[PDB]
This record gives sequence, structure tokens and C-alpha cells, in this order.
Amino acid sequence: INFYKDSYAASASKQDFSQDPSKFTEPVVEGLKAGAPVL
Amino acid sequence: INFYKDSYAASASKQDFSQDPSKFTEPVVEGLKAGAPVL
Amino acid sequence: INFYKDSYAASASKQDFSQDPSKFTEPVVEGLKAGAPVL
Amino acid sequence: GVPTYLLPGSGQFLTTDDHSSAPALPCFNPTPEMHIPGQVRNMLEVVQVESMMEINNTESAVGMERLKVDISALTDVDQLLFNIPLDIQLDGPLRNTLVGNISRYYTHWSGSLEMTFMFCGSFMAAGKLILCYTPPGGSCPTTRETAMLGTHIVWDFGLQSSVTLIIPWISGSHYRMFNNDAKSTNANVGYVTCFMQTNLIVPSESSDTCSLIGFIAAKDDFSLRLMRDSPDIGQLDHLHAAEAAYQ
Amino acid sequence: GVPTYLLPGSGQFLTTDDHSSAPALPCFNPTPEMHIPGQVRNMLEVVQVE
Amino acid sequence: GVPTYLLPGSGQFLTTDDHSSAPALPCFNPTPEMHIPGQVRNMLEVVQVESMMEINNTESAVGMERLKVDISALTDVDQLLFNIPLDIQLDGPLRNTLVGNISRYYTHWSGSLEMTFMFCGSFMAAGKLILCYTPPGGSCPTTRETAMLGTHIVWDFGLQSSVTLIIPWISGSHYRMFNNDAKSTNANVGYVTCFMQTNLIVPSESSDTCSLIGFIAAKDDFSLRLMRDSPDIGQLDHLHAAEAAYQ
Amino acid sequence: SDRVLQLKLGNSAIVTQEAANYCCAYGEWPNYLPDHEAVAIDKPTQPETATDRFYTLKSVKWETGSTGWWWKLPDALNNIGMFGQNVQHHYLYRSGFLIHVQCNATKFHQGALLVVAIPEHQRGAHNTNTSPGFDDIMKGEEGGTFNHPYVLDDGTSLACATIFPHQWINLRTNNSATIVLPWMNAAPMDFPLRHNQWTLAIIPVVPLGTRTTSSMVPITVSIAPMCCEFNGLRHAIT
Amino acid sequence: IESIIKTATDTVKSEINAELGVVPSLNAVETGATSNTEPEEAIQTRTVINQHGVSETLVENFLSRAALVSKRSFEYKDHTSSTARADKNFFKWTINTRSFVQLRRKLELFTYLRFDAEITILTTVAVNGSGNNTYVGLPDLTLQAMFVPTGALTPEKQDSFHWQSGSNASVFFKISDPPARITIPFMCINSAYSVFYDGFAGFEKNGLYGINPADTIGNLCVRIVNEHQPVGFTVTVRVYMKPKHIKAWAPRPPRTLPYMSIANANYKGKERAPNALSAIIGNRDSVKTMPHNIVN
Amino acid sequence: IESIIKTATDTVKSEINAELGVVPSLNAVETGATSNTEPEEAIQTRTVINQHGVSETLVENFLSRAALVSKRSFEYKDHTSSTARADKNFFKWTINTRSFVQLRRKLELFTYLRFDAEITILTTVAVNGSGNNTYVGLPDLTLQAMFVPTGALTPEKQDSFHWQSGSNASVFFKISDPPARITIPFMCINSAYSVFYDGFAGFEKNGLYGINPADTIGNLCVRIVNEHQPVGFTVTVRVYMKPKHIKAWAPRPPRTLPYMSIANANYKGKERAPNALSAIIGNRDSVKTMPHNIVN
Repeated sequence: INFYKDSYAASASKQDFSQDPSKFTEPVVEGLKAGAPVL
Repeated sequence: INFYKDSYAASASKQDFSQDPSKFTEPVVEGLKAGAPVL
Repeated sequence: INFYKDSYAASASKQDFSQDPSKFTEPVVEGLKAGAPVL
Repeated sequence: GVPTYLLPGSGQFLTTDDHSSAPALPCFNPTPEMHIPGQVRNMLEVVQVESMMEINNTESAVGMERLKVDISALTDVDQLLFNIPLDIQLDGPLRNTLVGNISRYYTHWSGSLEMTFMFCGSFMAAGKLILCYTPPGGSCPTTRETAMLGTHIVWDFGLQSSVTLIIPWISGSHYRMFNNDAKSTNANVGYVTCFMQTNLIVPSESSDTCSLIGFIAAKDDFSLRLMRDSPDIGQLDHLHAAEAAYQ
Repeated sequence: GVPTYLLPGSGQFLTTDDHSSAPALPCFNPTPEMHIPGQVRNMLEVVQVE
Repeated sequence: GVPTYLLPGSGQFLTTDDHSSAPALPCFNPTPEMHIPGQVRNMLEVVQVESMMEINNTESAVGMERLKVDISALTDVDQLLFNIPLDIQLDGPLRNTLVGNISRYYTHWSGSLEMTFMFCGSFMAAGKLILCYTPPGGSCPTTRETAMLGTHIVWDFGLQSSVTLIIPWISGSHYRMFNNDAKSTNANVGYVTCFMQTNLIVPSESSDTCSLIGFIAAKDDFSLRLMRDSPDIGQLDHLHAAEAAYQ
Repeated sequence: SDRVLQLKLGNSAIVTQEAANYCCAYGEWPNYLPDHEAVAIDKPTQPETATDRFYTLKSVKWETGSTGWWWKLPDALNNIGMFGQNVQHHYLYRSGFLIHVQCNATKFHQGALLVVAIPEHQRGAHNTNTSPGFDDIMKGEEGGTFNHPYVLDDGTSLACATIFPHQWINLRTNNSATIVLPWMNAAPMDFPLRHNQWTLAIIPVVPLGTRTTSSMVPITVSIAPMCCEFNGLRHAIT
Repeated sequence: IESIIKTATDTVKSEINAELGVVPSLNAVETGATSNTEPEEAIQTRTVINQHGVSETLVENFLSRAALVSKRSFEYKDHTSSTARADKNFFKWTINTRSFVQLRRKLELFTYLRFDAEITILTTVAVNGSGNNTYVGLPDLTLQAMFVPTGALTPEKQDSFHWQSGSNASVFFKISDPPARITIPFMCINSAYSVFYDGFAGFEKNGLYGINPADTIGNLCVRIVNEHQPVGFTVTVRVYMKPKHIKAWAPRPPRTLPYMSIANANYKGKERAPNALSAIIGNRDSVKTMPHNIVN
Repeated sequence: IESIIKTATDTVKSEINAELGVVPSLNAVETGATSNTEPEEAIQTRTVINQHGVSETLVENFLSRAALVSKRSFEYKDHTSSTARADKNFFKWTINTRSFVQLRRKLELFTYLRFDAEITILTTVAVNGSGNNTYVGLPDLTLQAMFVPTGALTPEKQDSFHWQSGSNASVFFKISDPPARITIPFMCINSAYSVFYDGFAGFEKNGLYGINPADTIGNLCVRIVNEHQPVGFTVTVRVYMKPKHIKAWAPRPPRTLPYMSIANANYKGKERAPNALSAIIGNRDSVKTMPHNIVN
């Protein structure tokens, strides 16, 4: 229920379930395969 | 939301984006071209 | 907005633009033409 | 539950509001409608009916004598007979008329007026008058040569005993408003003047003084705005027997 | 008029509520969005870093 | 009944709210619209019109003399003539302009400006100037060799008596904001400087001092945000005759 | 091409060889009142060439200490020729204007005049709470002078006066200015003896200066009413 | 004939007229008709497109305004030692529209009226000065307003059992609440109310002239539900009425002289003009004198 | 020509220009036109896509803000022994927009305005210190605000019969209620309000200059409905106005000198700069002096 003329007056938006943890956990140019020696 | 019978009772109308600055900036009978000497 | 069960509970009706001033201004059995001598 | 919030003006009582209200008597059946002659649906219908002007509003005129203007035979030419002021929102000859009374319930008015004069002399009485409307800006004309320059009609007495002078809507603005300043440019309408065109001539056995009756009405281009309490009625105390309603 | 009645909890201030509210500055245009590295949309992304 | 509950903010009066309200006069018919020249629908149209700068804001200049800059013949080369500060949200030559006055009603501004200089000397007067805009970061240049390194235009007097220096929008952020700190990185725009390119040369029978008039305007890429009460007007008491409105 | 100009109205013609275009106020041209905007129902009188012609006012002298001059329309023309007669004999007036300001000098002279048409220039008084009187406002053909041109005699700024329709007469560039004014009023018509639609203001922002032999340098105003119409015929008020 | 009118009529341009036998400016008032002379036939006119609205003069708009019809003040206190005439925490009012002149004159502008009545009740309270010379605060009191048909049994005291209101419509409202609002339907036994009644409503000759009980809406009995406080208060109840769904017949000349009583149309007039018996309009020096002549 | 503008204009990249006969940086101010030199022609630019909105500078947004237009304080008490000038439980105010300078200057930024006015009324109450040196509480009072057309009859006392409001619009509101809100339509007899009036509104020479009564909305008469309490209070009424549905014509130079009166545009200026008669802008040492020069 938003009867105001400004879009920023609306309620909170809690429907963004998109994630990308790799940018914090695997920030390497070359990816690593499972079980293979990384180094 | 306007349930009143008179049209002037409605909320403000902020949806008029039409402009004509030339009537204040170029009020000349003959227009001026870009780069050409005006005088 | 009238949620009451009785029709007389509704708001005022200001949409009757029908007029007949002649019944007060020309209550004569025989009408009068423009410019012609009435008497 | 529906989430709501109250706005400014909540709980106020506005006398000009338009809302439905709870019916006090449920299932009440009103009396069936019966046709009644003379239904009126707009007060502009009433102002179109001409009503007598009180042109003779002088201390020497009592009651009904204030509703007629006496004209006699004169020995000078181009003589003035009477003048009528302009404002229908101010006290004067036009105030106690249907158009004036209805218009004093409003603040803004527009449209043309019509002034009808009936000659009530004898059949043997002859005469020619001139009725002039002068737009505002200057003084009221006192001579015929100045009044004839404005709007005018020359009236000749005869079988048709009534003449009509139209005061057309000549205003700079769309409406003329009411204030307590008669000389404002938004209120002044002009003047009406009556002069003898030739003379009033009657035989020896007819009355030498003849009465004119003036009526004023509005045309169908007339309109009113900004309803207000009428200054023509008021009270400084309770009326008689009003207390008995509480007994 | 619409017949209504107030429910328990009317007028209360709950710090975890989710409702729209009146905009203080009408017709305000926020600064256009610019891409910024390292956007995080769920705190479970942070806890996965050792 | 509809189950409802009141939210925080119910019954509050917010001066910037947008809601319908009860009409005080029902069935009122407003005056029909008439075309009027010069309709304005956005205040950004007004700021695009150039207005005179008060470059000569010194104690020796009184009234109209503050709106022109005097230039005379010099015997040294590369000499500085005048400088113009940057902020349209602060007091200075740009404050009492259309763009400045409108922009001081807001807190955030963006876009390019244009400065137009008109030479008001005699027809026999010749000369070349250089007008430089310097982006912020350092001191205002005092020599031509330093000012010419920034944005600049070389103006030659002739049949076209006016020149335009564009101050382009060169900012790290999208908008520049107003605070009472002129040296902030979010407010400083740079400097404008004027130097002699060659000299001002006039014959013996022409005036040896010539006046320049400076105008400033905003371009169509200009925008304003965060409306606020203007600091250019205020009152410490009631105005005269304000009490008479209550009498 | 745009330096020369000829204006021909009625039996009057003006030629200039040092014009700088000309200004149409708010990009508008004068026109007669249409039926869908008319209020007064009487048939108007339209003298055309009898009133839509150039009237030349008395010239003023540009001095070193000059503060500026102003005239009020339609007040300045209310007693000149057939336009004045029609104004005096009619309650309602409507028309636009064509203003031509002339000022020439030598190539050794310098000076800039701002020629600005101000709509509804309501004048204020200096250092007093009393409103300006009738004689202070209505000057007629002679016009008036500016007490404080720096504030346009109304507490505003002269620097921002360019928002109004205007031109400049710069002595090294041009010797004349031309402004076309449409009807500018809240009402379709007005009483011409009590309200002024326009005010022509000529202000010397750059003072007149030269080192040649001093000569009198006058400024001349020629105003041509356009699309004149009058309503409410009666006796002359004068 | 009947027509739909939403704006004032347009004006058409006209030319010179020199026709024999055609006299649009001449009329015959004796027939009783209003003059039909158009402005086009009296003078030379232009073409005007009239966009002026006429909705503000609609009878519904003209009459559907809430107007004060009753104002009653009474003491809310212990009334054991009060007089018989005093209102002991309650009052009864016969509903009428003739007590306040502003609405009465507008209603009397017509002969026959049919409308439903919206009733609004506004309550104010003050601390009685005498006895309690100090102010302690205003109590939020509950009031009961009961509609009792004309002539039926009204309560005789604040705690009367008649207040139980088995079938009578009753509204209970607090002072802190918005003013109470109800709608009474058009309840006349005829098809319309008689604003003026040229007759007697009794089969004998001792009845009341001009008073038709069929045109009386009823009785309003207003009491304070709360029992009396140790200190006394003054409670003022204002009743406002707004006609709606209005039909009007036979418009009448407006009232000129001041009203004398709510029971008849008796007239006396002011001592001198204006609105005097011998002179409705204020006098001027002569019929040749302009009251507000412009002199320059 | 007319165009729809929702964002600031984009910038196009530009290259080196060495064209003979083309001088985009040269202009002719004498024609009265504003310089049309684009940034692309003055310097070498890049391509910029401008997404900055322009909706906050819309005339509607710029003017549709509720601004204080009236503030009146009066004593709510027994006024038998009060003076004639004192407001005896009621006051009347001629509506104007020239009393408070913040809204007045913004409105005077234009020559012609057409708008409807949203009116908000906020009431505050305090216990009078003199006489009642002790605080007993704030009473919830009912106030009546009646709109009376300019020049019409206003009430002369708190209990005047003119308050019955037969046709005048009246709003009744409690102090404990939210501020009362109404909407007055655009009510000028012309197509727009005249912010500045270069003329006299009378047919004689003794009228008022600059004052057009056609531009005055009307009169607001505010009274306390409750009768006076045994103790005195001070009641302050604040009237705020918000224009809506606004049309604006002929923008004007802004006011620089302080306002002197609400009846005219009389000017005096401050004693010294800024905003002085001889110096609007504050002075600096010389035209070669940078007021806020960065020195490191």
C-alpha cells in the first residue's frame, strides 16, 4: 500500500535473493577445481 | 485519492514537464544559427 | 460513498441542470415572436 | 486490518461539506411525489423575471409611491427626468428586486440586464423619452447631449405602453465583484438616465401628471458566484415564541 | 463515509514494521546509480570468508 | 465495518504533503482561462536567461557603478584586470543574478555555466583580452602564463561586441552542494580571471576608459535539488500595515 | 541584413540602418481579442490606421549624471491624436505596442542603454511606508525618471531586469532598439485611465562618455499602438 | 420549454436594423410576460462565447448548506433546589427552521419544499463561574439525543425511564467526539413541506393560523447521560440542519422587514429606512441625484 | 519551441575546430537574446549521458509548499472590562500573502499566478500567567472559522448572530483534532491573480496604488465557540497556505532589499552591504581580490 507520488516513500524491498559470494571467497583470475592441487 | 465532487479539491499536479525557455532567451523575430555571426 | 441501506442517506445531488424559466417569464397561452408587436 | 493514517482536517465540521450520513429512521418510506406547478431548479430562473424598481426612493415618497415616477409637462427642452444607479449588490432602486435580492446572496455577478418602463398615463397622453445607459469612468450625465452619446433607446408612447433598455455586459473583467467601495473599477457598472425627447403633451381633460413604472430583470447570460450570507436580513436577539419551542 | 473500527495495536510504533511513509521532499531526484565493486546482498556471503 | 489501525505519522501536519482536501465552496465555477504571454512551467527556464554580474563589488562603487568593470590603457604587458569567484550559493558577484537567486532556493546544483562579456567602449576602441576558468585545487592565478593553462577564450573587440566563456561542469561528484565552508571539495568550482592579451588602444578623441558588462547564465544541462528557504530574504518583526489586516 | 529595418504602420514609417534585430515580447505578436476570450458584448470599434500608427514623444537628454527614464503605457499616449480621443470616449481599451527607441552619436562616443519593457511595473517609494500617490505614478507624455535605477525603484535588482523583454543600445554597435509588445493583462480589456499594462524603461548602465567636442545626445521614443480596439462608447471623460 | 443549461448563453453579432413593422424594444407588460428584447436587437453586438458556469445557483447548492437552527444552553449540576422552568440536565426542543433568520429567509424564498434533513449536533462546555470560581478542567461527557415524534411523550427528567428508547431513534455521543450527524428523511404526510400555510390546521375556529403540524419534523430531547459532578458546568448544544435532495416550488418575494416571531409572518419594520414599513430602500435627495457619482 | 524536458541535456564529444567565418563564442547582447554558445563549441568535450532530473524545479513543486501566512494570538477569557482594540475571544483577518516574506518573495518571483489555495489552521493554547499564576491544564476548545467575502459583514462579537453562517462556509474544529484543512478555489474575477498591479482600483484619484481587491481571497473570522472559562488563556491561531494547480506568467527580478510594508513595494535597504540601497552584494577589497582564495 503506497499512495504517495514519490517512489522512495514505499516500504522496504525484501525480495532480492541474488548472491555472489565468490567475489569475496574466490577473487582469483584462474578458478580452482575440486580435489585438484590449487598450488 | 479524490472523493470530492469539485475538481479543484484534488492534489497538486506535478506532471507537466513541457518547457519553452526560448520565449525568455531568444525572443527575436529572426532566429540565430550556431557559429554564424549574429550581427 | 454511500454504504447505508436507505437511499435518502446519500449525499446531495447537484447534477440537475434542467431549466424552464418560461413558466415564470412567459406564462401566456399564446407565445410572442421576436420583434413583432405583442399587443 | 487495513493500515491507515489520519489527514489534516479529520473530525472537522465544515458546513458546506457533501457526505452521506446515517439514516435516523430505517426502512422509512417517504410520501410519493406529486406533481406541483411552478418547480424551480436554478435561482437564475427567478432573476429573469422583472420586478418593480424603487426609483422614487425619496423622503417625500411613502410606501407604494416609491414604486412609480411622476412626469409632468415642461416648458424647457432636453430636460432630465430621473437617474438610476448601477449596483445590484448595493442599496438602491435595484436592491429590492428579484434579481437584486438573489444576487446579494452572492459576491460575483456577470451578464446583461434589461430595464422595462411602462407608461401609465391616459390614452390621450402623448410623449417621447430617451433612456440612456452610460458606461462607467466619468460623472453621471446631466444634459441630453452628453447622455445620448452612450447606449440609448428613444421611447415613443403609443399602443405598446412598455419599452426596454438593455444594459449590455460591458466589463473589462469576466465578473464584477462586491465590496463596500461603490467607486471601485471592479464594481461600477455606469448610470441610467432619462430625458425628455420632445415633451409630455396631454389634453385639458386628461391628468397633467403621468406615472412610469420601472422593472429590472437579468437575461439568460447572467450568472452568480461566491455565495455569501445576505446582508438584507439579520437579528440582534431571539425572535418571539422561539423560547416556547423549548417549553 | 466508510464505516471502520480500530484494532488493537493501532497507533503503536513497532521498530520492525514495514509500511510506506510520507516523502519529506517531493519531486526529489536521487543521484543516478553507479556500479561499485563488492556489492553484498546477504550477510551469509560474508560469513563464508575465512 | 472495515478493520483498520493507525500508523505512525497519523494526524501530523507536513508542509510538503500532497493530499486532496475538502472544497470550501461547492459548485464554484472558476473564471475561464485566458492565454497570457510568458508562461513559465520550470524555474530552470529562468536561470537560462543571462543577468548582470556585480563584479565591481567594492566600497568605491555605488549603485549602478557596481555593474560594470572599467578598463584603461596600460604600459605593462600581461596585466591582470579582474577576477570572479566561483560559488553561486554564496555571496558575491554571481549571487544577485537570476541563476544565483533561483539556485539559492536549493542546496544541490549541477551543470555548466556561461559568462558573457559585452564591451561598451567607443567604435574606435580596439583591444584583446583573455578570459580563463581555472578548476579548483590551488590559488587563483595572478599571472597570464598561469591562467592560460586552464580553460580560456581569447576575446578580440570588433563588430561582435560580446564574447562567451563557458565554465564546463568539471566535478568529481554528480552535484555540488552548499555549506558555509567555501573551501570544501564539494562546493569549490574554481576561479575566473581576465587578463590583457595585447592592450586597450584608443585614439585621442575617444574615452581612455571603457566599461565591460558581465552576464552569467546556466545552460540546459543545469539542475537543482533539495529546495530550502532562501537566505536572501528575512524579517525580524512584522511588516508595516500587517496589523491593519486584523482591523 | 539584420542591421537595417523599416517599420511601416498607418501613414508613419521609420527606417534605421544600425538596428540589432528586434525583440518580440515572449515570442508573441499583437492580435485582436478573439470571440472565445471576449467578455464585453457590444461591437468594438477598430480605427486601424487612425490609431495604429507611430507617435513620437518628446526627446530626453542623455547626461553624465542621468539615472534613466520611464514611460507608462497606455498612460503616455492617453492624450495624443485619435488614440487619445478613442481612449477618452471609451470605457474599455485593448491593444499591443511597437516601441522604437532612437539614440545616435559619433564613433568616438561610448555608452550603453538598457531598453526594457516591464509588465505591471508597480513602483515603490523610498524610505517611507506611504504608497506612491497618483501624481507620482501618472506622468503622461513627459514620463518620469528613476530615483534608484539600481533597484528599478521597486526593491528588485536592475541586474536581473533582463528577464523582461529588452534590448540594448550600445553606441559602438547600434543606435536604435525595437520591442514588440502583445496585450499583457489578467483581463481581456481594461480601463485605460487607471491601469498601465506596460512600462518602458531606458537606463544608462554605461554612462555616456567621449573626448570629442561635447554635443547634445538625445533619446527619442516612438510608440505605435497595434490592434487597437475600444468598447463602451460614451461621452468624453478627458 | 425544458432545456439543460450548464453555462450562460452566448452572444451573436448583429448588424444595423431598419425594418418597418418590427419593434423588438417595445413590449406589453400588462400581459404579465417578461420582456423578450435580446441584446442583439437593442444594440449592435459582437460574437461572445460564454463559458460562465451556472452550477452555483442550483437550488440544491443554494439550499444544501448546514445552517444553525437551534442553540440551547443549560446547567449541568445538582438540580434538587432548581426552579421548575430551569433545564435540569436536559432539554426538549420542537424542531423548526424559523428561529434563525438567515436560513428562514432562504427557505421562505419558496412556497413548497421537499428535502431530507441532515442534522449535526455540536456540544461545548464551560466551567460555571458562580460557586466554582476556579477552573478545574472540562469533563468529557456523554450526551443522548432522542427523536420524539411531534406530540408524543417526552422525558420529564434526566433519569426518566422514557430515555430507554425502545423504538425512538437515539444517538449517544461524546463531547470529545466529532459533532454527531444523522439524516432524517422527508417525513411530511404530504408530497412536500408547506413553507407558508394560508389556513388553519384544526376543525374548529380556535386553531393556529399558518401553523401546519404536518410540516414539523419532530422533537429533539437532549440529555447528559452522566450523573452530576460535584461542581457545576454550562453545556451549550448547537443543532445545525442541511437540506438535501431538494425540490422547490413557487418562488416567493423575499422578506424585507425584520422578523417578529417564529409563529407567524408579523411585521413592524425598522424605525427608518432601509427596511422600514414606509420605505424599504434608503432615501436619496431626489430622483435626479446619483448616490455615488464619480467626480474628478 | 515547446518540448518535454524530464532530464538535463546530454553532452556530445567534440573535435578541433579551425573553421573560417564561424565564431560560436562571439555574440550580440544588444539584440536582447541570451548567448547560444554550446560547451561543444567552446572547448573539447566528451560524451556524457545526463540522467539528472528536473522535477524539483517545476513551478508546481516550487510553489506547492504550505507556508505560514497568518499568526494571531488573542486572550480567551472574560472580556467585559477589555478595551475596544483587544480581540474579545475572536478575530478577523483579511487574507493576504504579503505578511511573511519567505512566501511573499517566491510569489513575487512572478507577475501573474492562477492557483487554488489549500488552507491549514493550527491552534495552540497556553495558560495565562497573569492572574492565574498556577497551571491547571489545557482545555480542548472548539473553534469556528468562517469565510466572509471581502467587504461583506463580519461578526462584531463572540456571540454575534452573524456566526449562524446561513450561506458562508464555516469549519468547526477542536484543538485536540489535527489541524483543520480546507480548499478555497481560484476565485479571482480575472483569469489570474495580479501579483503586481501598476494602477489604481478606483474610478477616482484617492484610491490605493498597487492594491487590487480582485486579488484578495477574502476574510477569515475565527472565534472560540466555547463560552469563557473562570480563568484566562492565550490562544494562538496559525494559518498556512499552499498553492496548488498553479499557472505562472512573466517571471520577475527577485526582491533584494528588505520589505517595508504589506501594502506596497517600498524599499529602504540595510544600513550597509549586503542588501543595501547602494550596494546589494557585500564588498571586497578590489576586483583583483579573491574572497576565499585557497592558499597552501
